[PDB]
Amino acid sequence: DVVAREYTIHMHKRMHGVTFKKRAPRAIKEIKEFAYKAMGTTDVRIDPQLNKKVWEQGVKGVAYRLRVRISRRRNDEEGAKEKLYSYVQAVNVKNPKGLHTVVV
Amino acid sequence: VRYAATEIAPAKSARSRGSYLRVSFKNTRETAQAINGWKLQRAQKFLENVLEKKEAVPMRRYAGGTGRAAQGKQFGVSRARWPAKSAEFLLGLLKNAEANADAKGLDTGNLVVKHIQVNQAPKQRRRTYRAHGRINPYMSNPCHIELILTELSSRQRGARVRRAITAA
Amino acid sequence: VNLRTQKRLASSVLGVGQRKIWLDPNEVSEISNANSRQTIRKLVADGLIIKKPVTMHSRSRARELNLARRIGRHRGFGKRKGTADARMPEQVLWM
Amino acid sequence: SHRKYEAPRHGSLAYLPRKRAARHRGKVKSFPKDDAKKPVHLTAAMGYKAGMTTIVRDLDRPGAKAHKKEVVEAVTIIDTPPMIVVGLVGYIETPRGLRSLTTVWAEHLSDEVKRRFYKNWYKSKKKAFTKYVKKHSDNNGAAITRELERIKKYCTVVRVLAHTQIRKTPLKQKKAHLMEIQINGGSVADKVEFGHGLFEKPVSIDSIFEKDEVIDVIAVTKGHGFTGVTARWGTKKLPRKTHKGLRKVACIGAWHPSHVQWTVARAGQAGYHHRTSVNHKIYRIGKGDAEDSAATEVDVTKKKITPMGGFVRYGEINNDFVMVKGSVPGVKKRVMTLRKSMFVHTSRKALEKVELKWIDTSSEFGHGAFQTPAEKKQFQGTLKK
RNA sequence: GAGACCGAUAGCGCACAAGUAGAGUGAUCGAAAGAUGAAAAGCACUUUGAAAAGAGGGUUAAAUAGCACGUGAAAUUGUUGA
RNA sequence: CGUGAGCCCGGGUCGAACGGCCUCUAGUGCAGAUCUUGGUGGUAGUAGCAAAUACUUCAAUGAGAACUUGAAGGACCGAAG
RNA sequence: AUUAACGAGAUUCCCACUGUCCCUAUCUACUAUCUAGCGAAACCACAGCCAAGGGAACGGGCUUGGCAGAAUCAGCGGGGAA
Ligand SMILES: [Mg+2]
Ligand SMILES: [Mg+2]
Ligand SMILES: [Mg+2]
Ligand SMILES: [Mg+2]
Ligand SMILES: [Mg+2]
Ligand SMILES: [Mg+2]
Ligand SMILES: [Mg+2]
Ligand SMILES: [Mg+2]
Ligand SMILES: [Mg+2]
Ligand SMILES: [Mg+2]
Ligand SMILES: [Mg+2]
Ligand SMILES: [Mg+2]
Ligand SMILES: [Mg+2]
Ligand SMILES: [Mg+2]
Ligand SMILES: [Mg+2]
Ligand SMILES: [Mg+2]
Ligand SMILES: [Mg+2]
Ligand SMILES: [Mg+2]
Ligand SMILES: [Mg+2]
Ligand SMILES: [Mg+2]
Ligand SMILES: [Mg+2]
Ligand SMILES: [Mg+2]
Ligand SMILES: [Mg+2]
Ligand SMILES: [Mg+2]
Ligand SMILES: [Mg+2]
Repeated sequence: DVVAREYTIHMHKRMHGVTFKKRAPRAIKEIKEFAYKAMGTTDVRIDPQLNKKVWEQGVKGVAYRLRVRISRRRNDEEGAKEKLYSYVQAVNVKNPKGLHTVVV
Repeated sequence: VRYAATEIAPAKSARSRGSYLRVSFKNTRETAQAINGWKLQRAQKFLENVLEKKEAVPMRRYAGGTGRAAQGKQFGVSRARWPAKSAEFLLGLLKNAEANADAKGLDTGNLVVKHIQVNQAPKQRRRTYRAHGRINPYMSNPCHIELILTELSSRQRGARVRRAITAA
Repeated sequence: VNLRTQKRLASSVLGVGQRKIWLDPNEVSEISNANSRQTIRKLVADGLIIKKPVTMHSRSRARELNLARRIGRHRGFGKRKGTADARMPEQVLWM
Repeated sequence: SHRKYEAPRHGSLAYLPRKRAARHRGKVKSFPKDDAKKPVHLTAAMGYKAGMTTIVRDLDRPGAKAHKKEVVEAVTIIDTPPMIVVGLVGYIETPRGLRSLTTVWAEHLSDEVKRRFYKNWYKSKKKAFTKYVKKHSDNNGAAITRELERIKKYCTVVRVLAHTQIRKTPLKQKKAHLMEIQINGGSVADKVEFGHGLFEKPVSIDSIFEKDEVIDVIAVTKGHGFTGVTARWGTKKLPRKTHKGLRKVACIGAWHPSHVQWTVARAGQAGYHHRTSVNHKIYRIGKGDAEDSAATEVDVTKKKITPMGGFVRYGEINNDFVMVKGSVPGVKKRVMTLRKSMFVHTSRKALEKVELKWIDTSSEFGHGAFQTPAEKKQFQGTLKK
């Protein structure tokens, strides 16, 4: 069904040891992998603003924690119509520490 | 157009010829050998999973220096691969053959891939440039892929007579 | 659509490089029909094609250092790399 | 000499082939000689490596330099929850070796045992030993009685089927490690009644081993993967001018024999080998219920054996444990086999009666300086928390 | 005008848009390449495919002659059978 | 069938010429010559496709998009570029 | 014959310095590695387990023994008088 939740991704433990010039590209991949493990949808779109947030400090500097809003939606016509797709947005919070999972 | 079977009557079967396809012959021969003898629906689904790396084509004859996989345990081999280009061409032929069967009125649900072979095609010419000013060939290995869908002595005689009489 | 010739035409009309040309992403269908320079400059007046401002290169940090140099700051032996004759020739001093 | 300057061989020929062990649980290749005068007793046990720590004790060795001085020495902590006995195996002696004649299983086997018999326990029907329990029930268990009579009359070696309680350890594994332990001791009749009475009854490490016993520890060493010649065999590194690689053996054989020999160092697998480390003295057999497991008669602090912040990558210890001197093969969380010594000890060091003086409980996650949270609070005063 | 000549790796380098294409600064060097069918009658139309094509269907004495075209060996390869 | 080089017949494909016997004639018999020309293998789906720092998100086009296009972000050349 | 200055010239010693070494260990990037696509070449009598004997006097084949169980992946540099 359609459900939206706010998530905190402890991105620091996913980027541990990752080669520089690959950290920011892998952060996009790990967000897609994170969205799949949460909402069970293989089709994950990422908001362009969240792309800016990940790429904010260059390719090596990625935030230790990211507060995102994963919203599982319904595919209308494109491709497999009955499928569900997940849309990940960015939560504009300056204190991503100390938050739990919140259903929106 | 003549197929290698010539014993399958083209009245209760479906065919798709396929010719001069620029896909690896070695990869397509191994992909077709897995499909050989399967149900049409199973074979179509199997090739769909190969495209998504869900299940793998076992490499048996042309498997020198390749790598192992755990998805080769289904066929009992150690070496397996996922020839996406070969499986994508074969899906076009299976779809074409199934289309012909439907036009002829054949029952699609009980079709079986009974004959499928892959023959080599005339190679294509390209060059590669090596050290010290040498030039070597850079050859493609295309193929043709045809496919058919179906669903006493006197003493012995005297002994036999005695045997019948004596036996109860 | 392909708009490589649109940024080339817009760059020449506006007098700047192709890196400073902005074509509206929501109007690419109508921009793609701008095959002539007269049509390109019509879009500029309409507002679909916009010249981006130059990237800022501020100098005040250099000005602050020069002002501090005037009052004697950042002048010690640890900030001198050339010889005294290179920093102030005696030929000029005598002159 | 045709070998200009000669040196001893690199490596041991007695540990080949240096390949991955065919097992993950250490195997008791041989059990002690089974004197028939001593009372019946088990000879082996299984625990899990928790980690290492250091102790201080007063040495006692007349004639040594440190005859009555304090020595700092490392020990290994093995977590040993009590084992359950679930079976009895009889062995007969044949001109082809020892042969397992029959096996007797007690009823009511726990799921920890039953998981050892599946690879996909989660989706199975768990039918293991479902039809077997009828042997204990039907005919007043006459089927089991016949098998017990067979073991007494025929078999000359009796073993129990052991069972770990991995659910009591801080490991994500739910499969229990099953084992055969030989009942060394009296007559064959005594061994069967000893093993039969032990069915489904937990056996603590306290009974098997004593405080000052010298034991052997059997485990699979730490794996290193595919490693080169210098790491596997410790050969001399080649000069830095070498063209095609430095960490290699230069001559891998003469012209004749025209073969690469088995005695020449080659790259391959290192670690994950089965090893039997012998002559390890026990220092303490702690209790899982006591709140002062690390407390001695000199250091009277009521502190447990778990260091501050827990053992690194293992967890806490809430069961019985064995403190063994020195290091042992394997890694943390690895199941390890403890076996009684097969030798006779006459050295003063082996016969030495140890008495601990202090046990370190500072954190191993860093340069920990405090042995208990209470001591940390008095030294540091009050914080912002 | 002829031949006890050669017959497409032969006979002139050239049976063909051959001293051509191509190589070399240049002097010069210099190939490969013949054959559907009596007649294009060179596959209308339907269907699957994005398309190349495939399957039906039709031309022909023959497509086991489809312009990759007289016959179609071997090396080498695929399927089936033993 | 013949000791043999070879000859003959049956079955399949093919479509325009061919053979025996007696003499005459020769550019007349191949396993090799690092033989000549053309074609084809194993090796082998192998070696490999690793210098010049680096790409990511959305949308459109399209049967199909890492290397098409627009927007956004991140970078490089750094005026002897 | 001797020579100040000069020398990517040859040689010896001393100071400093350092993984050259005692004696190795560890880290990073790109490969190697696995996958999708693409895809060669050298070489090739036939092939590919040894010991001894004899032999053109150092055998993969012979003789007498030892033995010997499908198919494979990553390394390796003894042999193939490669
Ligand atoms: Mg690392
Ligand atoms: Mg390889
Ligand atoms: Mg090999
Ligand atoms: Mg060149
Ligand atoms: Mg002057
Ligand atoms: Mg020597
Ligand atoms: Mg060198
Ligand atoms: Mg004909
Ligand atoms: Mg014909
Ligand atoms: Mg032909
Ligand atoms: Mg043939
Ligand atoms: Mg004719
Ligand atoms: Mg001749
Ligand atoms: Mg000839
Ligand atoms: Mg020949
Ligand atoms: Mg030759
Ligand atoms: Mg490769
Ligand atoms: Mg390279
Ligand atoms: Mg200049
Ligand atoms: Mg030999
Ligand atoms: Mg030889
Ligand atoms: Mg002989
Ligand atoms: Mg022999
Ligand atoms: Mg060699
Ligand atoms: Mg090598």
